[PDB]
Amino acid sequence: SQKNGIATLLQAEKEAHEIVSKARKYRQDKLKQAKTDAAKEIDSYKIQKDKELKEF
Amino acid sequence: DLSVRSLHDIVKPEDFVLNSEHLTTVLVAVPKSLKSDFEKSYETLSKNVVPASASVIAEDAEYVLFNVHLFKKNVQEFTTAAREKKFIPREFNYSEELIDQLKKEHDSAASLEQSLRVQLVRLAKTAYVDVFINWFHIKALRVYVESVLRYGLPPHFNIKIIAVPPKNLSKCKSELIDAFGFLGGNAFMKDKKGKINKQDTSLHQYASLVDTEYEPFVMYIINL
Amino acid sequence: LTPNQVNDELNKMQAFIRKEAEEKAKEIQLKADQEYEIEKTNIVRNETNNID
Repeated sequence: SQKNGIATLLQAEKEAHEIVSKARKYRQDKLKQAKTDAAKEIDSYKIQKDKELKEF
Repeated sequence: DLSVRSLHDIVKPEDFVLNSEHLTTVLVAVPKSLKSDFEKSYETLSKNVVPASASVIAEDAEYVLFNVHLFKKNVQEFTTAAREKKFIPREFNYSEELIDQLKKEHDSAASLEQSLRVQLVRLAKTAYVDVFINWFHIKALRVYVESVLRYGLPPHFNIKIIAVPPKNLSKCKSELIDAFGFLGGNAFMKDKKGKINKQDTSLHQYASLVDTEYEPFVMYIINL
Repeated sequence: LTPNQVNDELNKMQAFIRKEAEEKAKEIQLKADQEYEIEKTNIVRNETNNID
């Protein structure tokens, strides 16, 4: 029954470890996302100051 | 014998699991009486103990060596629980580098003793001859210089090496003393025999650096 | 040990394996929500101060 118990559990272990791997993936993308979605607000804010300057 | 021993030549991918980090393997060194006791207990030692893992991978006279697989957090509970039952855990994981280095230690140690022994037997034999040629060089020198000190002139001496058959040395030594002894002393002469080595006294050591008993003519005794 | 006990331990063990992975993965992606916000506000706040 030794290689019956080990096997059910090894299948679980590779599926478990892959779920953990998915979360780290998510976590790396969110940190990239931060810079992308911050970069998009800064360049809209820039031409907004310029608009009220060019009126001035 | 298990008390420091961790196995590394009986590895297998399923009797020794560690490939992620969830599962690990703890080995338990169990006395023979206690073998049944382990087969019954193994599951209860901690929670999450893998089913039917308890098998004797190796066995010796005093001890039977088991593998059990379980979850890593649970290894602390497992080990303490094992020691109450009066087993002795032996900790070995299936990290790749561990298995390899212990195996290496056996091999590297056999190769060091092996090479060395061949050079060492050879080195002594080669040393033996050289120190033999050198021992006789001093004696020849020693005897020559001494002869000059005791007889004076002529500087041309009649010199021999006499092979004595084993256990006739004492009888040989005496005969030489009677004949030739008068030359180096007609009163500084007594009968003597054989060679006795000591640190009780310094007498009877036949030497020109410590006080000894004066021989009536130059004679040195070589024992092989 | 006996066949009833070995199936009883088998269901219990793989319950833990997954559960630990799921729990860990949940802390990991939760932190990811927090880091996105802080660092996103910092990147904006820093450069909107330069533009001013």
